[PDB]
Amino acid sequence: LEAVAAKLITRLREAERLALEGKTSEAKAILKEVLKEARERGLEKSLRNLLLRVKALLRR
Amino acid sequence: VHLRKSLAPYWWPIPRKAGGVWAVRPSTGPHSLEYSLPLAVVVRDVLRYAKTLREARYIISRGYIKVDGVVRKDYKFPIGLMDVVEIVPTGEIYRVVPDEAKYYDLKPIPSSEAALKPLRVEGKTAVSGGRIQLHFHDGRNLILPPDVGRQIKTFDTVVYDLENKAIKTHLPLRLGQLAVVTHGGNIGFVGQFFEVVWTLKRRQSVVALRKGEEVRRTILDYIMVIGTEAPVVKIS
Amino acid sequence: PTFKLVLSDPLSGKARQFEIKDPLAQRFVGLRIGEEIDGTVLKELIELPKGVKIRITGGSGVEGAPMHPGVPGPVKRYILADGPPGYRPRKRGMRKKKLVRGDTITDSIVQINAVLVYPEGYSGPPAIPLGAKELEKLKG
Amino acid sequence: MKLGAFYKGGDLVKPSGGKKGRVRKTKKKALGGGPPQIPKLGEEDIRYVERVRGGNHKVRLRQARYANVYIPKERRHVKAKILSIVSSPSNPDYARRNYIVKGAIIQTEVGKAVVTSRPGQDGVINAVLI
RNA sequence: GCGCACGGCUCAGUAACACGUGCCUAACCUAACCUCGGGAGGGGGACACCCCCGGGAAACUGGGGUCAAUCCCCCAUAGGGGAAGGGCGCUGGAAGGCCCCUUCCCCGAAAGGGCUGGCGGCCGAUCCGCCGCCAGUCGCCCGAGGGUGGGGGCACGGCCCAUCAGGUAGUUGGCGGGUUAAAGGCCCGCCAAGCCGAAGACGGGUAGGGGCGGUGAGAGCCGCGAGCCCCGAGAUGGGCACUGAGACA
Ligand SMILES: [Mg+2]
Ligand SMILES: [Mg+2]
Ligand SMILES: [Mg+2]
Ligand SMILES: [Mg+2]
Ligand SMILES: [Mg+2]
Ligand SMILES: [Mg+2]
Ligand SMILES: [Mg+2]
Ligand SMILES: [Mg+2]
Ligand SMILES: [Mg+2]
Ligand SMILES: [Mg+2]
Ligand SMILES: [Mg+2]
Repeated sequence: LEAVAAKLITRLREAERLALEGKTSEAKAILKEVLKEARERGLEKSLRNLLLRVKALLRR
Repeated sequence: VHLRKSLAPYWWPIPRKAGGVWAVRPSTGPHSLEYSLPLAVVVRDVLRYAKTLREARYIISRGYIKVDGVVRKDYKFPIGLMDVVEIVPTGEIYRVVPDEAKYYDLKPIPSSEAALKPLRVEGKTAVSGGRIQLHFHDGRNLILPPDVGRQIKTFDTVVYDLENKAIKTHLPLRLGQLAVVTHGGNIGFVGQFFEVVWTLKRRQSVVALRKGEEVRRTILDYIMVIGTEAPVVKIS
Repeated sequence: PTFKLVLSDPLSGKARQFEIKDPLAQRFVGLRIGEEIDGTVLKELIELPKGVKIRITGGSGVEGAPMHPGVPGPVKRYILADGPPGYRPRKRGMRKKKLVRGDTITDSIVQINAVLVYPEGYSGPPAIPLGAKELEKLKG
Repeated sequence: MKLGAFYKGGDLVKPSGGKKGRVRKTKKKALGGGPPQIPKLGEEDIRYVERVRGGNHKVRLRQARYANVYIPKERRHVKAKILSIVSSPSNPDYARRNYIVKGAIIQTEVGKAVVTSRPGQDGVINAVLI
């Protein structure tokens, strides 16, 4: 699980960096795929902080 | 802040012994604390529409009561001299006029009269742009140009349009006008201003009103001119 | 001295606690808050990339008194606290005398809080993708 | 400020020279005062806005370098620099310790000037050339 | 955010501007509320709860991550203060005040935020929001006045003792300053010898003051002047501060 979780955090930080750059479509794509992975593998509440950060970033 | 019933003003139409130890304290509004009555007290003890403070506060919070053209939803709102009180669901319109017996009473007035308020000028100030701010007897203010402010003096009266925010008419303090005593002992007396002793302090000058042969005396601070031989607004 | 070190990954939001002992005890003693020690020292406890440097963020003593970064030396002190680090006022403007300890690590410390430092330009995986108790609850 | 160390309340002495008892044991915060805040002659102007009674504000010149010197013989205002304090007639200790108070004489670049402002209360040194 | 500085208790201190009556502040501050006039533009930040870990006996409390505001800050303008000069004008019994003009220095606002309904647009069920306009409504900021509370000043009135006759030395006053929201030996620098007292200083004793209460035919005497209302002071003794419109709570 640790490899999958760490890889998910990498895609989350890359999504937040792209969102900070302004690439909202790319960040939304990364968020959707990482969200699907978390929903299937049960890591949603584990990645709850980064999900909230990326959602706030894409709202901004 | 609390108001002990003993410290409540003596003219208020409430019992002095039978009841609780508290009285509804007016909420620092557009009158004096000792020359005004709270709106809940008006609704419960003056009109008898509400049997408790809860019912009075419900009636006030619905916005059924209007004071001087503005809906008042605060149950502690002060009500004072010459204020127009309007009940919305019933259509009844009162003026808070000076009274010989209750010292201050709600007398019904016409709907055409309900939009006017006779306000006694209480002072003048110079404000920015060179304008003149008139301060009236209930704390209301009106900013005017200097030429109109120059000819209006202290202790004059103005009939003021609440809806237009304008001075409908100006009644200067001259000998022979009709005046009403708005304060102490000789309260509610209407008569002709026919005699003055001008003390060094103008507010403390001795004034005498006449109603045929009925001569009463007060100080200049305690009278308000309500026009010539016929009062402009229905006060009685 | 024996320690219960919390190590926080700033990229995963998680933390892991290791009981630190005899060889690393003298390495942790003598360090002021914010000091820099490379992550290779924790090779026997955690597998870190060779770009992560562990910074000393704080600690708590034998009786729970937290390390105040604004106080120097390895000392126990009473301060009239009005701010967050060592005091959480329940009323606005309320000041209190609160026991704290210095920024220097001693042997009376029971908890040491430290956070990773990833290298500049790093874009790899987080050092701690999950907590131990979190993984245990996930598995069950 | 409102400090009990600089209490401005009444004395305990009557006009007949005798003592009188204390009507109130504690010192009122309303009657408290504050320490002197007159500026010291320094290398740059440092100003500090302080909250006072009723939430108002007072500007304090903790250190003063420049003075608003007025020449009435030219009807002009010049922002001059204070070289030194020549005298403090209210108290020589002020000039000796290089403190500027109202009525103090200061040698600015335009000449000698009398301080016509309260520098501890106004936060600026308005001066008049002599 | 607002409130908790009201409300509740008690009678040690106090013979005093404490209290009562009658006046002041032209020497002052005031959140909430009222009215009149005006304003609301640009930008930024952090800390909770929470998640991952705790430490400590408990009290309490540490590190990392992360979402906000009517939370915190900067910028602009409005506005404000100080010094000086001038003026028809305002108030007021009387201007050291207000307004107008002039010069410099200095400080320096705001939440168009919430809701309702309507319109339009962006966006997506991994969303259930965001944005632009309108109306209603509750709100925010500046100026002036009021209201309320508070600080301060004045004249007079109410105990016993001379087996207490001289007391006072910042004491009394002046001048210049500091501090204060504001006058003041309130405090400070200099200058003078002044100030109180037999119409009783000073010293001691007793006591919270008043509305009021008991008694007597009344004058009067007494305080059961405990309970009820108003003002005062205090929170084991003595001090000192934070926040805040307001406390030295
Ligand atoms: Mg009380
Ligand atoms: Mg605000
Ligand atoms: Mg002004
Ligand atoms: Mg600004
Ligand atoms: Mg904002
Ligand atoms: Mg002064
Ligand atoms: Mg003295
Ligand atoms: Mg007898
Ligand atoms: Mg009792
Ligand atoms: Mg004590
Ligand atoms: Mg206490």
